Amino acid sequence: GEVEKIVREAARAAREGDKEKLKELLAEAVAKGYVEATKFIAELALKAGAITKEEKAKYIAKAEN
Amino acid sequence: MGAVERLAEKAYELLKLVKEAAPLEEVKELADEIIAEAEAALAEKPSVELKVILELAKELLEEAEK
Repeated sequence: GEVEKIVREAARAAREGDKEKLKELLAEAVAKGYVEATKFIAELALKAGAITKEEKAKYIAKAEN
Repeated sequence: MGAVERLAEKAYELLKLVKEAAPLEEVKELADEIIAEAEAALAEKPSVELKVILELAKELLEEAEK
């Protein structure tokens, strides 16, 4: 339920180019421990130029934690 | 990179093709690549996320064909 909602909202944010919403959704996936969603959203955020590769690695680590 | 990152990277390129009004055959080529890759990844490491990525790609292609 909520994983699906987060992933679909991130896809919409990526299509719209909304970097802040991408980062907000990324932060949600990270805090909730959704590793797959974090990795997917972090990569969209990286391709959008919203985060760096080092930030991506830190977000993924926090989600796994 | 793992499986979902590879899919996200391709999905970003797919969104670019849609936004730039690339030919439908190019949209379909990349969407179908994503769909097949997500299906294979789902069998290896099932997750709701992979199912949703697959559905997102199928939905984008369906809308692009209309």
